Amino acid sequence: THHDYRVELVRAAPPASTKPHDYRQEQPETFWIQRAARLPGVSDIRTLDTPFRKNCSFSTPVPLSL
Amino acid sequence: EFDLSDPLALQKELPARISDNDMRNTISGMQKFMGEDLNFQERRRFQKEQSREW
Amino acid sequence: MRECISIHVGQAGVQIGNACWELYCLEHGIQPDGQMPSDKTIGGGDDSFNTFFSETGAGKHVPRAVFVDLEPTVIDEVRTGTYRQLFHPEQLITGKEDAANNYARGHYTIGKEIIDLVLDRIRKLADQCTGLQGFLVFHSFGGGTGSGFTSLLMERLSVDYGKKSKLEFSIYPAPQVSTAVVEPYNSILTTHTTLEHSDCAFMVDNEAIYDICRRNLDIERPTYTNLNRLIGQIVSSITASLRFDGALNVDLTEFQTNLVPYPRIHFPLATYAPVISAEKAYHEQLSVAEITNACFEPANQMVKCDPRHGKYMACCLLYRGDVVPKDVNAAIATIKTKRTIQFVDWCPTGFKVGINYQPPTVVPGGDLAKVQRAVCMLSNTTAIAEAWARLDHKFDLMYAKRAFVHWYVGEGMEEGEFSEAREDMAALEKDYEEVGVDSV
Amino acid sequence: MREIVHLQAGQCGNQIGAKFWEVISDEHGIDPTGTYHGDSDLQLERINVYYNEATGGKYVPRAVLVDLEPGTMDSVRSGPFGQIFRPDNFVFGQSGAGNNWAKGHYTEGAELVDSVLDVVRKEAESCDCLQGFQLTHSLGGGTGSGMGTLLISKIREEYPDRIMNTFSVVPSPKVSDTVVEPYNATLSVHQLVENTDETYCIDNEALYDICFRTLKLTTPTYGDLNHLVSATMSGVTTCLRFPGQLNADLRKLAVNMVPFPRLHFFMPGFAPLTSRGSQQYRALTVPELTQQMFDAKNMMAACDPRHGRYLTVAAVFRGRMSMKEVDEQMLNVQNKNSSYFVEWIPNNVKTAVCDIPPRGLKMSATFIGNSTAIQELFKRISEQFTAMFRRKAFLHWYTGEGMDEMEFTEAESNMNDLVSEYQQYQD
Amino acid sequence: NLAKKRYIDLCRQGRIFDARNRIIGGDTQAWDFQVRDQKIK
Repeated sequence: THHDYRVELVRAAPPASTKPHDYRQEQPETFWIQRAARLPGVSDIRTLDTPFRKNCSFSTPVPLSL
Repeated sequence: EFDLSDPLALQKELPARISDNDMRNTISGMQKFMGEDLNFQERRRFQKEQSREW
Repeated sequence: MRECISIHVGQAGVQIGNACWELYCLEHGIQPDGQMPSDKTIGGGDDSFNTFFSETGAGKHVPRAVFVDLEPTVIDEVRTGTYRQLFHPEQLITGKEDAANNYARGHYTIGKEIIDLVLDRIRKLADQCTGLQGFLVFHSFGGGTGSGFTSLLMERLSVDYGKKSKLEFSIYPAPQVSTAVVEPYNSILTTHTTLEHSDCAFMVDNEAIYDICRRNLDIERPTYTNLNRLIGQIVSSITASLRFDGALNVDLTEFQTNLVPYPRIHFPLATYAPVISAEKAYHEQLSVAEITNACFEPANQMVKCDPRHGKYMACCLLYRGDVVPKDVNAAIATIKTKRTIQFVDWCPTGFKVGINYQPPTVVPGGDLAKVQRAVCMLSNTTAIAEAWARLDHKFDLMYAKRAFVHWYVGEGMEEGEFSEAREDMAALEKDYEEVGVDSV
Repeated sequence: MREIVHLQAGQCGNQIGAKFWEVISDEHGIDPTGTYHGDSDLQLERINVYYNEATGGKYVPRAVLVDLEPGTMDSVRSGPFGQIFRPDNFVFGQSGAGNNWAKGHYTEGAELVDSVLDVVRKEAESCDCLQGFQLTHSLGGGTGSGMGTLLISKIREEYPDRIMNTFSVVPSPKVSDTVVEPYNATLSVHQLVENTDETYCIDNEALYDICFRTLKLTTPTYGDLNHLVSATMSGVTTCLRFPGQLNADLRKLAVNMVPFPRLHFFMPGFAPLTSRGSQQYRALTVPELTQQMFDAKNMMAACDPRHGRYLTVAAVFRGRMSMKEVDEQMLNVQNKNSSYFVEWIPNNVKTAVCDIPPRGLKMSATFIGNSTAIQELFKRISEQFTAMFRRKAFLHWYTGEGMDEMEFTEAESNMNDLVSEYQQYQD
Repeated sequence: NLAKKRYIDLCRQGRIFDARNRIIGGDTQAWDFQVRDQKIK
């Protein structure tokens, strides 16, 4: 089966990335991530590398604020 | 008021959305919607590239 | 102002609070020295840390945590590890001799010397929380301080605070593979404090987590880190609606409403769905409908109970990442078609969904692949009454020859607790059968 | 001169009304900041129905936003038009209800009701001749339905002659996302029937059945469900802001719809909705608009009026269009199909023509219909109340707030009157 | 006397109307010197 079914001379190797990818600190793209400012459930955007962190600066009471 | 009773008003007319880049399609004119997705396929493709590299 | 104070009791409690709390440093920006490095030129907008972390003037964040032990050797590794400037020096309580696999030592004799000091650091961490949701309890049913002293920790916390939420995450003993002999005397006798003095209760067994991590991941021979790491991915996803934005937001008060029908009845089951390896994340699409149905599987539950034996009372889903409301609502309807999952006669509606935005955080040196979706599901089931039945057997088996009983009745522990707190379980095992029976 | 004070409550009520104000402000040429930047003169003539005046020629709405959790005020303040609202109009409590009618009605929603009634009594007495109020809420949550009916009870004990109107999103039966919702909805319909003049029924199931079937959208969201509720929140009040060949305000449609004072649950629908590929294949004439008011798929409730009898019918037409062709097509629908119409009312149709269409459009059409096929909307709530209530299911969450089980038992039979009151007119 | 009091009240206004650094804070540069001296002793 090795001698008969062997296939060589193929276009080997995975396709080229065209961007630098690290799996440690890169988040997937989503319908939500590409349309992040125009979503009904998204708060204020004031962080880089992730738009979806809670930003409760408008809603905290004036007694309890920074 | 001849324009109400034209014989050719249906010919001499425009649809409300000739293409996706047309000027008279605002929020109150309910032809253009926010959740139609033309960026869907490119976003899905780059999602798959991101998954592969991770 | 969405605070929660964690309480970690025992070596099981401490070593879980080392892996929960290196998740919450990476989830936000905080390093092991306490500083948030992104605080400069971007400040005030990130109020997400305020649930768990507490700010000082220097830009240093201190957790809302209390670590309790009755032995010095577990916390002293925490006191000089990597995270030794993160914790306040007085939030780590240690005794001098441990309770030594014995309920009565940690309750009646040895736990009387730490309850006066621990109940004073709780007051200082709850007199700065302007709105406290509720405490969190991480303990082990089988040890001495995890079981003897927690039953005395909870009993004061009824008086001291009244009707705040006291959630608990416990390690119930495994039905087959245990690391003790006096294990069922402890685990029976602490049922009467997780019955009265708990508002919700989650009882995982470490044998079930061994099954998932060997099979769903690819760690043959895991250690207790890879078990602590999976427990941290549930406590974060429960509280991820308190810190990051969501299309639908559900709180600790809000699923308490939607999961417990009667106040004797609070024992759900935790199941976190995509736990797959990085090589087998290459080959599997991980859509919303494909992970919402792996929660229901009897091979992925983290208790050694099968929900095909009993009827679901309520369910609580917690979606996270790149989901959509159109597809969360689309795949719930599939579950309702199949008979193989059945709901109870008196719960026609059934569910409670929660949709967050910020996807879960991968940990460097961890094992789970970095994905874009998740589900955490907390279902209430009649088929949890078998897990106390495989331990009802092993209490009366050992107690009929009255073995090991001199180690308890010589500590100032009376004899009538053995015949009572087991016959306590002889009604909560009969309560769960009647609250599922089909109507007349 | 005929002012409308908007009230809106809950996450459902604050996310419907935020899109509705993006509909109105464009319709009157108002920027995101508030300033007027229009072209016509009719856009600035009856703007005082909905807008006040600030200094420097800047218009601020008469909207009072109500919530029990503080996290849906930040969503609205920092949205697209969140800077047009006066910040004192936002009302928020610092702890929610969490899907509970009792915390809405007695425990938590009674300490917040006395601070909104100091807001609305400041906005209702600042009108030269106040026409009425509005509400926008849902019968599934805690603050939409619990305190959202506490508010209506205080209004109609204080301003009884004025119009009270509601756009209720009653709970969807078969796409449902709360176990404890039939307790909330069954306990809330006695408070609707004694304290509302009109009330509209909206199901989110039947807003999805437009966006899949009619519009052929790929990925709709809640932004395209609020986009349709505001389409019929503006067509009811379009003869109050723009002149016509025949006018109808919010009262004249109420005079002509309810024959008996307990029968005010209706069924909206908006006609010229066209899918994107079928947009170029359609022309805008009059029978293209009455073929889609009266189409049974189009309706914004998930109940079918072919199962019942139309008590009365409305229609609001917008555009510059012919009074013969308006009138001849509504006789046309009455005559082909004359078993869907009650006998004892001979004409069952009220019609009104407004001149000024929605922006960028030539013609438009709106509907309000009263049915005996809407007693099939409450019996599917009664069957899932007494199936669940007879075993005392989630009852400890409600009785420990200070209630009684007889308070449930009356809300069994007060809503079961409306099942059998409506039933005797099908006979 | 008057010029000393006027400069003192202006610097007091400047050091108190920083709202965060009034209700919270400290002197890290002095505390490093104090812990260094205690180590030396």
